[PDB]
Amino acid sequence: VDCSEYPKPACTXEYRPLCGSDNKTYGNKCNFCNAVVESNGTLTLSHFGKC
Amino acid sequence: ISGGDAIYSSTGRCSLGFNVRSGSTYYFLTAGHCTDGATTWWANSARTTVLGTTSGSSFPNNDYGIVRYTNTTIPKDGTVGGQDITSAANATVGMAVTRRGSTTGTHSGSVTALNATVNYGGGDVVYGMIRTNVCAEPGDSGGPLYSGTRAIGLTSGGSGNCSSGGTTFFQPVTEALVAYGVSVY
Repeated sequence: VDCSEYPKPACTXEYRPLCGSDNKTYGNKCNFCNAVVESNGTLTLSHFGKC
Repeated sequence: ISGGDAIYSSTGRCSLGFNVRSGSTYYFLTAGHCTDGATTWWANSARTTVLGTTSGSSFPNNDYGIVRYTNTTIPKDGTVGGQDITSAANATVGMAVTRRGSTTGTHSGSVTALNATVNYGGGDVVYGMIRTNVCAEPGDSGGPLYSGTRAIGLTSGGSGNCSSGGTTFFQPVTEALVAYGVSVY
């Protein structure tokens, strides 16, 4: 997952979970990538699927 | 199964929009971004209860898709949860609406604008969208937007969340009904 094209003003949604380094399950890639941006690049991907 | 219930494709989970029909043929509407590249649809994560197969998909530009029921025994309620739906209508600014989704359940709000353009990126732009102040979260895609017994739209996307509040865009359902020659019941 690359969050280069972020942030995005909106996301579709569908549920395809990712697990962030904050132990939070992100609903989809767009949600995850917007959060990485919001964290100013500190949040990272832990693994695919729910935490 | 009814509007707002979970639906699974090979890729992920979305929500059923509305149960519709044409003659004696039953289908269900959902988001186009969910039907895009999906063939078979199941009622459970285990994929043991088949619903049907994708018959049409329109995304981006629009955001709607339709799935033909192949499962002959599953109840196909013309409702959203327990809310009966008897007709479809056009959204208006200031209209009080309600959304139901498989992740967040039922949330209400109002229509704040019409004909909005939403850019999901990568050339995925949708037009003519209904803007509202209703929240929605991943898994809620394709769920119904209704007002009383009237079907209004299909959940397409948004920002924010149900805790802090957010903005959600919906695809007018009237356009989908006409495109497929189907009707709610």
